[PDB]
Amino acid sequence: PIETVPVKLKPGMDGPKVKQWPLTEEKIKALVEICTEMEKEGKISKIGPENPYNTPVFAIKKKDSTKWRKLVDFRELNKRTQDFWEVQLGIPHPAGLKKKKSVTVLDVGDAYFSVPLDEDFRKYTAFTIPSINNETPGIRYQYNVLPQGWKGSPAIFQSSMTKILEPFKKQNPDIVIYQYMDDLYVGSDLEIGQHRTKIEELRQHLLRWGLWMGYELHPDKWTVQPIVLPEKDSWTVNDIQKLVGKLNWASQIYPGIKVRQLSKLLRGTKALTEVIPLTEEAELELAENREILKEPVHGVYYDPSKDLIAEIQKQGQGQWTYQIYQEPFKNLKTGKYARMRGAHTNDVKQLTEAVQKITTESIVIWGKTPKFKLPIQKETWETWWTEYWQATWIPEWEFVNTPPLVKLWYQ
Amino acid sequence: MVPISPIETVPVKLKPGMDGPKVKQWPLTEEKIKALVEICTEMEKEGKISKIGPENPYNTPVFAIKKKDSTKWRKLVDFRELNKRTQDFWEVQLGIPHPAGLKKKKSVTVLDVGDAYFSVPLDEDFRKYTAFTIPSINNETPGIRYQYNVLPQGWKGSPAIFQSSMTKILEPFKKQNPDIVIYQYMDDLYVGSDLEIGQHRTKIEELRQHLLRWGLTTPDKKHQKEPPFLWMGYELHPDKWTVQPIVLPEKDSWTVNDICKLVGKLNWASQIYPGIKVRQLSKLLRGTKALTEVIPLTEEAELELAENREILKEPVHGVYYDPSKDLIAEIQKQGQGQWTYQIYQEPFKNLKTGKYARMRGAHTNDVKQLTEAVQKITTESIVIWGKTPKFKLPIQKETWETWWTEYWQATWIPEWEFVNTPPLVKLWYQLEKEPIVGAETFYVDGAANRETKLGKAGYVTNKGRQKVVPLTNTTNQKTELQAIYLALQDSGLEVNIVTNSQYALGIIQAQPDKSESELVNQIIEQLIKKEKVYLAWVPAHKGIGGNEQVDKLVSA
DNA sequence: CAGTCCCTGTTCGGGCGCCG
DNA sequence: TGGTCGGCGCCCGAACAGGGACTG
Ligand SMILES: Nc1ncnc2c1ncn2[C@H]1CC[C@@H](COP(=O)(O)OP(=O)(O)OP(=O)(O)O)O1
Ligand SMILES: OC[C@H]1O[C@@](CO)(O[C@H]2O[C@H](CO)[C@@H](O)[C@H](O)[C@H]2O)[C@@H](O)[C@@H]1O
Ligand SMILES: [Mg+2]
Ligand SMILES: [Mg+2]
Repeated sequence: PIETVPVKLKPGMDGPKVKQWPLTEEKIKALVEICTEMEKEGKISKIGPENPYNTPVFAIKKKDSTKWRKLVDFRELNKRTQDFWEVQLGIPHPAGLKKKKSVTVLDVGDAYFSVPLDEDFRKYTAFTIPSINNETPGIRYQYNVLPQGWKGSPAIFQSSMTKILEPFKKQNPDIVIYQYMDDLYVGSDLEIGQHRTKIEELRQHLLRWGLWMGYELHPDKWTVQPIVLPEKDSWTVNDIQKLVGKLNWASQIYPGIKVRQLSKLLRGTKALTEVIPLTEEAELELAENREILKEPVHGVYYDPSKDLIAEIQKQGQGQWTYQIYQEPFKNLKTGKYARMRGAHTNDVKQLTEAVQKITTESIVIWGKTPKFKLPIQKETWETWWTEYWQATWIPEWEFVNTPPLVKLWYQ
Repeated sequence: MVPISPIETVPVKLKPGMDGPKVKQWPLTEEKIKALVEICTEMEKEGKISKIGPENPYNTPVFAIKKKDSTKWRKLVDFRELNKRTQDFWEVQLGIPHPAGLKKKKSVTVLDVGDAYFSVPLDEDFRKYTAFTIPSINNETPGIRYQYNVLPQGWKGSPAIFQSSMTKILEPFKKQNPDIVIYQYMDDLYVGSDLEIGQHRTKIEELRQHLLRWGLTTPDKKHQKEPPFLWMGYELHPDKWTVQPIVLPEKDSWTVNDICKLVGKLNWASQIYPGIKVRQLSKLLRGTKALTEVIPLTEEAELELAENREILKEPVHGVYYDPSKDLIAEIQKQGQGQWTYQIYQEPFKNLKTGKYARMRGAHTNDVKQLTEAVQKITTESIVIWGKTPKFKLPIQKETWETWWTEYWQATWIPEWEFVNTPPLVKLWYQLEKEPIVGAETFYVDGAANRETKLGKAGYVTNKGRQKVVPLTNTTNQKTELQAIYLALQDSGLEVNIVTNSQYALGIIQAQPDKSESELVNQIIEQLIKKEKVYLAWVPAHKGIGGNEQVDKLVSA
């Protein structure tokens, strides 16, 4: 008996129509059990084929959780609702969250089930549950409450959320709280033990309003990955040719790079393995270049209107490099990941872990998730990615095949 | 209250701002009219159909075709114009059940609902739009106008509404009988239990009573008490299954339409018959105009078709699924980008077979194609059994390790073991990581004129070796490849090559063993003969070394 | 600095097979 | 006679996307 905030799609846009993909037996069993309880509790109810909208559903286990979590791929619906959540009820982003020594992420999605959902909107939350070997046709549902993973859920519930938060916020003014979809980001500068304790305080606070979470971040530890030039006692023609190619590409980012004195070293038509002593002019040109690469790019700043783009490169030996940017060659952050889960045995698991970590940093730093350019073949990713996914959100991605002429980001 | 109400209906709006179909009927031959009039008049007595006064301003064509393997006739309505204006549904039929999915059951019953579409009520408000006019032996007698009171055949909402309505009815029975297996596909029901045969028939009749309550009638004629059951085009036996026999046309002269039937038959056959190959038979269909046109069979498509028929000669069968035992998929390379696979649990007792022949990319190798087959098999398995089989692959463990660790794309194969069945899949050549000491260094470049299509390809080397070759009807890309080919032709068994072509370097670094381009194939042929090749890239027009010199030669 | 042309890869609708 | 609906599979060709290199 709560008022339902009306919702509308962006003008001229129909609802999502996205086929359900095949699910493993364990995921289907988990979903059938989850949906039976949700139907009994009135959160969802069965629907007919007359509803023409569908969104994919599958199940995940969060890191170390061991307990299945229903997850709906609302990316198509969210884009169709995109104006409403950012324009009307959007959450301001705390520039200070990235500076806190410790940040914990809490899954408050269960709270969303309290509020009901606009009756006219429920037609768009439809999802079909498949059956092994197509024994039965698809069992369709739709949501009667605010669904987890929809971008309207945290916005409609923001009025409710702040009142629940407000006693805790006054008691600890310094602590910073940010809400992205089903997640609550809680950042303190306290020592480890006090921090964990204050999270328990905010847990009880959530409990008496009608959920345990242990995922801890340290955004101050986060560092960047500078472009680096090799140090060599002696340089072959091949070494200088590689260096010139790397510097020339780098000069699209740092305009102060100069290759003239290093190019002079390769004037002839020489064997690749021939050793070339460096001249003083080249030593200094190389020195000045190494200094420039320590510097920041001029006039790179985040723009709230523009989308974030993330690019990833597979460097081998379990190493991955990424760049986040909005305009080409204006990189807001660049990083490297090593020794992740599945290192040396599984590229797809490692790439999956990388996408999650990069998305998390973007939520913390900018309150957005980037669009990923993934170094993988579309069919390889789609076959396996859900097997390794442990997050409650899903970024946008596309697939690229760029062979690496030069190793600019790694060494 | 002229018509009674049976089971819950499904609201069905028209597309907004659009109105019901009006289009004149077909000039139906009187021979068909005899069958149609007899059946259609019967419908009104049941309440399936109703007469309408001219207050109903809608007309939609009608026709009929005989039920296969039966004397009965099928009553179809060409609702093409009504579909266009009817609201969109979400299909609930997500795929086809496969017999390899089925577990062994002690007692199996296959039963068929009768007049399944005609037993499900249409939406009350929507009933008006059905309207069609019946025809007579002459054009003198007008014929009555009729509106459906139930789901009709030829509409676009009929299958989804029936399947959803059927599922709702079945759900109470399956909740009361958790240990009964019911495969529901359209109106065909497969019922399997481990109950002893007498007790099983009790549940079967009890299920028939349950369906009867909602007006669903299961005639004895389509009841299947005794094996082998006929289900989804398969023959089901207690411990094995097989496809119902497939007849392949014998024609001495083949048209285009002929080959399509053939190909489509062999694809159906390859789900159990191992080693079916359609590559050369499909080669005949590429770039053809008329479906009617006659085409002669090459000695490739003929030899293929010969052994394809002989594989079908011997009867083969699949087994059923034992959740206790592992799933295993074995793949063999069949040549010319053709792969076949077998999925089994006990050795030599196959659950199903299949083929992956898709040519993907202009340049590729066997390792990529093997990876594609593994993915296709994995998704196919998740549909049928909900798990990934263990893979037995004709690729050495070290070959795979060299490929995936060095490739620039994320790539992965799930748990697998090596099987030593030739032909093994391997990398035909390996590019060096570092420049080769004592090998001649070839600086290669090529250019071409966009307008004339004339160009040059050439190289310069540290030893003083030089070449320039004129080329006609080429492109910049093609001359860049040509330059690399020239260096490979004219070099010893170990060679360093420096190019500024990102295009060429990208193709060659992916270690292709096959290409659509003949030029790449010749480059491959040379790469295989070398002992060591180091390819390196430099940026053009930067005044680098040999690259500047060879660029001047080919630009001329 | 636009505008092409190469070249590649994706998508989508057509035909057939199969199931109601 | 030629003619309907939905689902899935294959193989095809055409239409479309987009990234580099080169032309003014
Ligand atoms: N060629 C076709 N066109 C349109 N719909 C069709 C169809 N073939 C089948 N269907 C649809 C229509 C309904 C269903 C047909 O199944 P049954 O062949 O078994 O005919 P049923 O109505 O059940 O009568 P029964 O044989 O039991 O006496 O699938
Ligand atoms: O991976 C591509 C696959 O995306 C689908 C199915 O889930 O779309 C989802 O992912 C897209 C890419 O991020 C989003 O653009 C889309 O909104 C989302 O539904 C497919 O239709 C597509 O083939
Ligand atoms: Mg029937
Ligand atoms: Mg050149």
